[PDB]
Amino acid sequence: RIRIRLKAFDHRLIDQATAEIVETAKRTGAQVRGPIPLPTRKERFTVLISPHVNKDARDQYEIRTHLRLVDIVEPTEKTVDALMRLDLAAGVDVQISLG
Amino acid sequence: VTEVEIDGVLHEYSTKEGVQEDILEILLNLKGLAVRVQGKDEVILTLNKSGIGPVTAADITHDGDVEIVKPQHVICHLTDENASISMRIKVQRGRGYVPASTRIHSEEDE
Amino acid sequence: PRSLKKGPFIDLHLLKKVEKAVESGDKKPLRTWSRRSTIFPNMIGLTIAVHNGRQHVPVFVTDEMVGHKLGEFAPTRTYRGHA
Amino acid sequence: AKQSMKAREVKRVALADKYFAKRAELKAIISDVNASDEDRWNAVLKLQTLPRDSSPSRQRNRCRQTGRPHGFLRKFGLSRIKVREAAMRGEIPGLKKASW
Amino acid sequence: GQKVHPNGIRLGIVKPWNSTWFANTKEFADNLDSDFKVRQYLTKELAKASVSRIVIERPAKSIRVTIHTARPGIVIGKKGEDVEKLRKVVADIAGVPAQINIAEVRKPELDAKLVADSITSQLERRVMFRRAMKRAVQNAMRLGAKGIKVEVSGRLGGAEIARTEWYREGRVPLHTLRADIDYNTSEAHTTYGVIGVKVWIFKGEILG
Amino acid sequence: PRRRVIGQRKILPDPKFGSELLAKFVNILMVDGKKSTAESIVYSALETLAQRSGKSELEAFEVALENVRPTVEVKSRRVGGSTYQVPVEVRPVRRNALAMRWIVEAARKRGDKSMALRLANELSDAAENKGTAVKKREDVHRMAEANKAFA
Amino acid sequence: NQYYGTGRRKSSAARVFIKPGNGKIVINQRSLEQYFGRETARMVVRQPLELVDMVEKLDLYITVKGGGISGQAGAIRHGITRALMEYDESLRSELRKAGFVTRDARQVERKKVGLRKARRRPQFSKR
RNA sequence: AGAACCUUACCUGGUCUUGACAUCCACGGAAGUUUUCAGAGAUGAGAAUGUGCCUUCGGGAACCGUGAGACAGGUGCUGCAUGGCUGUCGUCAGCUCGUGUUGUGAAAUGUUGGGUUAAGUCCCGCAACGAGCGCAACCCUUAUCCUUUGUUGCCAGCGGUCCGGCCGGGAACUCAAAGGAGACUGCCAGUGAUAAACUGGAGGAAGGUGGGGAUGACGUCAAGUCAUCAUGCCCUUACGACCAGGGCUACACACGUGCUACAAUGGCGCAUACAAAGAGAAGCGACCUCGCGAGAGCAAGCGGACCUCAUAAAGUGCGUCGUAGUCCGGAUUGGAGUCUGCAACUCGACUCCAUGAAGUCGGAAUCGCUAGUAAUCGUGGAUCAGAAUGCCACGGUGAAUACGU
Repeated sequence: RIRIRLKAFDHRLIDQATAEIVETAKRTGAQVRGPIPLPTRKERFTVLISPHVNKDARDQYEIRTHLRLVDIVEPTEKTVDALMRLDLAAGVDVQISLG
Repeated sequence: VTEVEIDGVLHEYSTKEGVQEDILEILLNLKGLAVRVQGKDEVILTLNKSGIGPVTAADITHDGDVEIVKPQHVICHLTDENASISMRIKVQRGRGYVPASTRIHSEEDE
Repeated sequence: PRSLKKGPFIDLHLLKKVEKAVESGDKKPLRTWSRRSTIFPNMIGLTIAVHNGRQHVPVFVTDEMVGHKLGEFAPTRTYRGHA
Repeated sequence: AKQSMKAREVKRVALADKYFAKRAELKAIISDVNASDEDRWNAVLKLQTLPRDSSPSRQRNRCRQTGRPHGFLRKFGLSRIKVREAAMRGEIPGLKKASW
Repeated sequence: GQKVHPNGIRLGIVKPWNSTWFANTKEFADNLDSDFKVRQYLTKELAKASVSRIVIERPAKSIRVTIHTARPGIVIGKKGEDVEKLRKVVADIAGVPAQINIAEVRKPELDAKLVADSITSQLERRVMFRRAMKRAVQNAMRLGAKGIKVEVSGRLGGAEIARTEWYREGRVPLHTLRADIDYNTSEAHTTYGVIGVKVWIFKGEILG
Repeated sequence: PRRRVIGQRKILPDPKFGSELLAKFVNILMVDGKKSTAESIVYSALETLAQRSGKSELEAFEVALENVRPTVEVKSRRVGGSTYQVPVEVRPVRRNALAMRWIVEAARKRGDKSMALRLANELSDAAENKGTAVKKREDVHRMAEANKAFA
Repeated sequence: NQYYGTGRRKSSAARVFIKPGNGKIVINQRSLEQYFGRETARMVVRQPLELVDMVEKLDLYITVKGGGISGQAGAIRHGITRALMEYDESLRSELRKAGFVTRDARQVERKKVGLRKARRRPQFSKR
């Protein structure tokens, strides 16, 4: 089975990507597993915002890396190849893995 | 076909290195194209080819949800083996007839 | 202290100098900056003027000084008293 | 930071890049309990001979824009001050002010 | 240092990011550095061309730049001569295949950054700062800004004691997150010193 | 506070006897949010006390409490140049609390070994009308009496 | 046939199932006395049942995750209450009166920059 | 958001001077690759390979070498020349403007007054009428529900069992995200000026801003920062650059902020239960073997809801100690060692064995906190080779009190 790991910072974008991938899968092949949402990584950062000194002065940023696990149960001839030409939107790191 | 983007081009009335049809001929032969998308409503294809011989429509590096149903539609006739052509087509979806003059200011997305 | 498996530490150059001295049988003081160098059995008898940051202070090596380092016998700070 | 400091850092990095294979090998030799004493000694001495700037524990992480040694972040390669600026500008992707 | 950055507070809601890519902790710093480089280069090059926003977007080991500029003609030059030139240098800077797009900025009086730049330029060529500020404000208003504020600070008219002066017109709500507040800044490197120019331009509120 | 009076928060009755007062006492006793240990101690105190005086566990405790509750406490107005301590009638909710607190203090003070044992002893004393808490109560009363002129 | 209610309190998440029976409580394949060593916890889990005389009438299978002991107990209680509500739907008023239907929304307040804790400010001095 | 070296800006010596870092020509050499002796090292002297993209051949672009200067360089001075960024009063409810009107005018009015509010919040009046910046709302998070999607997450009901959700499976539940619903004084009664509101109650997961965060008006302090950065006199064979060693860790003393204690609500021993949130490829490193232990060896699983860090601790049960400077307390010092690292002397952390200071709740005075708060218990992260009792995060247990001004 083809496991697909979508990773992105924007959630909407990721969602869009996932849908597209599903569409790509579903026309060619059959029995797409589904878009399973894994836990989001909220990598936080604190920094001092003064140039020199004021330690209680701080900004707390974060990067929300979202995960989408799409799986394809039956890899056909037509389906797997379809993704080669079918590149997804920018800012979405995909990671296909058969078996 | 709505917008055609050829590399190393200034306007549509120029000419290019290594081809037969001129650029107005290429735009007419691209206006005759027959595409069938499934999921999206606006896609971008890619055509890249070098070498002596005609450029069919079957040489476009397709994505998954686009289907080019005329694999003998000719576009160019590449004559020089050192010549290349890399155009990026944009395929919308609508109805009726919307021409270039009205679509000269209608287009909002700068 | 240093690990037993690693052995004792002595600066290579310093060691060489010591060897040379031994060969000679001379007793002129060897000015040295290697304060981190451990003292060796063969170094016994030699005067070796160890740097203290500022100046080289003469250290006549003894049987008791072997396990120790050269910087132990060359104090850097110079405090007499507050009054 | 100064230009000079930056240059020094660069040099150090270069040295590290150069001498990695040898240094690592030497380290391995030194570690290896199933080995000769003399060999080990040689290795130890050999290491000393190699340049100091060849060590990776010599090089300090500085900001890639300003060269500021302190307040550094690894993910961005930038000092806090610059990082913040980047965030404000939209230049770091995904990064926005966090509240919870 | 009272105020929060108006762009920065709104990135999740009404404002988008400039650099728009994903990368793991491994390649992220490098990417950032590259972005910084390319942007810097672009600024250096297209100073005379009125450039507002460089948007970098890298998918699949290939960098896509998008230059928002008021006059494409000077950035493009002859059709695909200057752009092409820019591209290879961009690629070099990055170390990947480059692709430059050029967005045409409609209404450069309403783009805040551009306005700021203009003001700075004016300052440099020894105009009355106040008159420049007025012009900036007025023009924006005319163009259909719901509001605009501009602020200039330090060594105004080469005076020994530095001060800040600012002109607002219309409404410029900063606490309101859903307000499209185009904020940007610039610096006039005059004979007496630097003169920092801030400008806030309120396009309107977004409803979603 | 200035602006608004607020409703006292909900307190659960203890699992052994099903009493609010007991629970409150336990809470008072507690330190570092170690409730369980404190409650155990309280239980121990009760049991020993029960053994000593007969009656029930709860009833005895109540009786003990009764002998250390203050009718009247004092507060410092100080309107003049020197300070005047003024008596005030101390309300039902507060009086109960105060007695408990005093008892706890006494227990803490006491020279016996285990905490629970000490507590038990204190309770016994209260019941009999000798000890530390009782003394404190008397003192409080005495002060009030002294300053009865102010009202 | 088995009825159900979800329990939640602090970071705990109980899964209470109500069935008709004799009144044996199992929490993660362990008895009430085994799982909760604390009496208070036991009391809290039995509270709702005590309030509406169905202690002997119904068995309940529970599995709980997250939080500590007291929190877990609370969650369990909540779950039980929910189950009861589902099952009868005429005991709601009593439950409301008790204060068991209410999800106790008290979470731990986050630590805040500047402060050592949620509210503890560091030691101040003019000099 | 981490001084052994480095960092480093300081000291001591040893050295360099178009230079460590750039651009420019001139012309000597392809770059680079390997190795040798002296030296603390910086540097100062040797042996091997190569000639790629192009020439009506006066040669070129990358990358070393030498000399000239143009210049580089400066964590040098001025934060009282500046920008930017920051603190602060203060998340205090304020601060203004246009037009009108009043006053010779500075100014006033609006913005005051009656009520009310967390709020210049809202209503009513009124020479004001309007507007803006702020007080509110929009944003994140947390509390309830529903829909969607179910692996690496889950196990209600089914069968099988090595009694492990592990394996058939199931999509219920938890959980995971994505999208919706929900709270508005909307509904009820009373008080109120026919009001804005207030007081209570109904429902509800939540009630009157539900809890928390982000958000900081005009301005103030010639507040802080020229040593992040940028920027408007001074040094330029040295106030620049390279190096090794030392110092920033000094110690009659005074203050600030913390940790650990002084014990029995405890210490010690044995058993045993319940978290959250994070990090991880020059990385996290199971299992197994060895070591009293720090660790060592071997070495899977894993860019990770999968594997690893990783046993939560307080707690609970049973035993012991019995108020002692103690089976409290752990400083200090001796020995021996482990790991990181060219390198632990100055000056790392941790381990083992020994040693066992002061300290029995702290003078004048003084700080924090109104709830999942304080108090207490552990856990993680950043910087980081190594080096936290600090900082930033996470959950566990979990109070007291608020009469009032």
